[PDB]
Amino acid sequence: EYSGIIYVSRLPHGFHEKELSKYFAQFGDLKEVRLARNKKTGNSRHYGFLEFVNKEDAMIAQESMNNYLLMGHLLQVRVLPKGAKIEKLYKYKKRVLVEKGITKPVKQLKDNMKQKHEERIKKLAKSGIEFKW
Amino acid sequence: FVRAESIVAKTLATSREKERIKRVSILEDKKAKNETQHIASGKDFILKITEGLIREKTTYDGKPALLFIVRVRGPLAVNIPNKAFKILSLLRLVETNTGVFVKLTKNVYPLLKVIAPYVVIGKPSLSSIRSLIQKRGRIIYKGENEAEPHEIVLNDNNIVEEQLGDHGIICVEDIIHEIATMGESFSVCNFFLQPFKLNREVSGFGSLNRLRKIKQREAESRTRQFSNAATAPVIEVDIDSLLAKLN
Amino acid sequence: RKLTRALGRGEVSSAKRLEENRDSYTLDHIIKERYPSFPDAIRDIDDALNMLFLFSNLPSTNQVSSKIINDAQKICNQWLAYVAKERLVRKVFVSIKGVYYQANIKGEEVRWLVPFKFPENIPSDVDFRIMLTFLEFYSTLLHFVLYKLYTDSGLIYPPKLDLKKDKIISGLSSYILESRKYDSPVASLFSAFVFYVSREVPIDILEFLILSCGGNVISEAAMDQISKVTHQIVDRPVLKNKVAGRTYIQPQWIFDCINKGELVPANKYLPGEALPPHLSPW
Amino acid sequence: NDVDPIELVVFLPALCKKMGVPYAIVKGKARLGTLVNQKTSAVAALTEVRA
Amino acid sequence: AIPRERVIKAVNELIKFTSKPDDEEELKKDLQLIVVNNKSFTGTSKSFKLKLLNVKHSFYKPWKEASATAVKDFKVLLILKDSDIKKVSEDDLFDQLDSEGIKVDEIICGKDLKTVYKAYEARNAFISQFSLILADDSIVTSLPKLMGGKAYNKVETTPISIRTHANKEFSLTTLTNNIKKVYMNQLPVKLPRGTTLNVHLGNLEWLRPEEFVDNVELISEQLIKAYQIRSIFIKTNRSPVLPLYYNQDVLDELESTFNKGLMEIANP
RNA sequence: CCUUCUCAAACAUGUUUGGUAGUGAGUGAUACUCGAGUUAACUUGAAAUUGCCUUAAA
Repeated sequence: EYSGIIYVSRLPHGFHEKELSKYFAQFGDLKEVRLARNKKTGNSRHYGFLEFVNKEDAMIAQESMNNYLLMGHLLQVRVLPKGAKIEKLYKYKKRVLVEKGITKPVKQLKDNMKQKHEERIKKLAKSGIEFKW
Repeated sequence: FVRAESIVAKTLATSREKERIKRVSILEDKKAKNETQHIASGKDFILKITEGLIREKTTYDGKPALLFIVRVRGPLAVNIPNKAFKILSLLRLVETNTGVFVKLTKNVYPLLKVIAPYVVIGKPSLSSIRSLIQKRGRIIYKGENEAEPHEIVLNDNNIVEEQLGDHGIICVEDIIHEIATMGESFSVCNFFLQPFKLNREVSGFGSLNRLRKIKQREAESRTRQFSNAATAPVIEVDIDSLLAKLN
Repeated sequence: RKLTRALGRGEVSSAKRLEENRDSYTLDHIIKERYPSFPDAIRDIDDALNMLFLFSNLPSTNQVSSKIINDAQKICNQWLAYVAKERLVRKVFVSIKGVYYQANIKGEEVRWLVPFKFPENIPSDVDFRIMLTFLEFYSTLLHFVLYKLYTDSGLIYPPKLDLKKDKIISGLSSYILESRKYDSPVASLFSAFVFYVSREVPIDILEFLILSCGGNVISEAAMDQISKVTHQIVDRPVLKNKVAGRTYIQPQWIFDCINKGELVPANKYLPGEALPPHLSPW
Repeated sequence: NDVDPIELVVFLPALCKKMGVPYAIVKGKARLGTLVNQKTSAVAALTEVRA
Repeated sequence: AIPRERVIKAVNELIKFTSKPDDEEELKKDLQLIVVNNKSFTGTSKSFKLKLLNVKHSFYKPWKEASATAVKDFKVLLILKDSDIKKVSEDDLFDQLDSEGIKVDEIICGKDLKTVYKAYEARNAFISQFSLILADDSIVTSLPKLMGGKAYNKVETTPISIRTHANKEFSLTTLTNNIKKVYMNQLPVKLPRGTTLNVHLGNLEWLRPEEFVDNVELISEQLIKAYQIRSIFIKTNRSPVLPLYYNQDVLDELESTFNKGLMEIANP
């Protein structure tokens, strides 16, 4: 039938995990609040899940915010069926780049790029593309 | 109750304020190291706005200057960040309608750039300084028969003579002289004086006062500008007319 | 009511038009009804002057507004400038409450009280609406009296003020009085005298008294913003090196000379010696 | 919603539905009047809007 | 730098590879220059500013003269400040750019971007229809928030900064000179955070192979003095890479005033 | 129910340098540099079901 799990979508930019928790704790006690985010960048996928201790509170929240127009977003709220525990929604951060070490010596890597150039030459000769050297 | 629109608006405005303060902090670290190869601009700008309004964007000469700083209400739906709150608390500007004197130098300019959207910054004239001190002058003084000190007006020159006389300050006129000339014991006088509690220019909620509030908000929006540009000039307004309205 | 309707409907431009197209009441006909004679108004302006000088010294609050206080200060400065230029002061008494001045305006003795430039605390126990009503009436009456006095003397009312002098020292010196021997000896005192008033001395009191008993004043406080000196008025326990050609004195010498009418000898008034008692002229 | 006599707008929802016009019943003819600079207004319409 | 005979043979082979006998007949005849750097080009910092490489031969004039039979024809967008949008009109650009055959279809401002094209669908539809977007270097810094990140995924939709101010005032002559210079002499190139950099030389029918050879030789000669490059390749879409350069020595490069102000503003 | 870095220096109107970190989801070809970083171009309503300070106050 129905569970105490709420699926929210068409979220605005500023609606995040703590904002959803602060807004829906008014409707009722929340077991868990999760937000779908991208893995490599810290940007919302504009949907998430929440879990009320009371399924009646979840139903009240759904009939309250089902078609709420918010900052140009017509919010969508659904009550999930029995079961379907929310999982695998990690609060990712913004990842950064950093240069690691290169264990290959200079002579070996120059030889490897020369062999790669030779392989390109062989590929060009096989293809019928007459490029010199 | 709290509305989701208010929550999201506060979140977005606070995030943009934090982004602005972070960019200003990065630029100030680069300027402090003062050898960075990559920088947009490496100098300090002053945008003086006077009165139909004219704005002059000049450089900062670097010589110390006298400023009056008034704490005004900040941007709407913005939670004040820790850095701005720390600077305002060190300047004793925790609440609005409160004014202090600041000796602006090269190391004072970045703090003003950080706290720009919460303060009105001006050059006080001698008459404005004298009117401010003689009208609203308060100190925290500990009486001999008093178990705990309290805040009283700057009414007695004997208290000034017994608290700052060793530094050479005997009276309210001497305090005014040191504040105006930015001389010796400027910090001592400026912290002997409590922060100046100004009154609001428009108060009340009748129809006349609400229309005056609309006009005041229009004028303030026209004058004050929020650049959010990490190299924004420090904006200087007519603090003489502002204090004439606020005192 | 109509402005409330416009604001409630959200017609802010209409509200601005309604606020601009209104006319306030005036008290000129009431002034003429209550004072059929200019001497009667002169004999009644004492309480008006006291109230105006009181309200020109208060800070702006929720009940008392900056515009009201600035108007009161402006009319008080105009009165002081007129009295100083026409040289009409006769008696001065510096009591702990304030300075009592007595000037002869059109053959009538007018006494008023001026507080010192200190931040007096508001009792928050007084009928401020009643006092502001009295202030409105007194302001209208003193506007009428000042116009008549300036026009009788042959001056322009209201006199224009100098912006730079107002931004240096907001006193009676900022109002320059334009047009189109005096009675001995109070006005004739301090003739060809230049007083260098030191920083610690109340500049408004000393300058008004000297200029009313005409002389020149050079203020040390006014020099903060950035030869002919004869006397120097100081009040300090320890005085630095003194120029041999300048007479050093204390402010009580001015008060005693003004109340005596003659030039009280200055050997009794020195920075390092006790002063004679400041006797009341009344 | 508060139009008296009600016959002035009682046909309007059905007419809008038949013509395919989007419509909404709102509370306050005084509110619609403030919208159109009148004391009251039984109806309001958005026909052409800015980009 | 690059051998003339080598690059001539490379260009002839790439133009011969396309003409062996949807978008397959349009995208497979685009000439691309690949530059491989020893380290990251910009460094650890992402860059959205396009680098302008100045060449001998025109690039957008052939684009305009070849877009007459193209579904997406050639379009130029001009971005100007709000205070400067009222000083110029389309006639003021036509009379100054008609001699060289330069036409600007649309001029917008930041207010137009923030109001008319605020919605994502309208913004994409407006941005995608232009091939050369130029912006004032004053307002160029605010454009990542205004034009969005989808507008920066392409070289042609990435804005180009120009110097429209001479002696701290907007000058129509300086604006037109910078627009003409960008149209004729220089080309835009996206500097990446990696090592592989892509340059779109254009279409095979736009210019003669001699013009392509001269342009790529000048590009190599300028880029050598610009940065210490490692490898140079020439390709067409759906084709392998033909190397044109090989060097060794550039490889061995692999192996509190804030508290002062607080003290100044604090008494204890 | 907020509203977006709208620019600087240096040399003689020109020249050089620096300043820009993005709605999400999906389709995709192709090569390059050591599970990481880049590289042609196409779709979409602001689309979506889970990758461990308080007088802007009552």
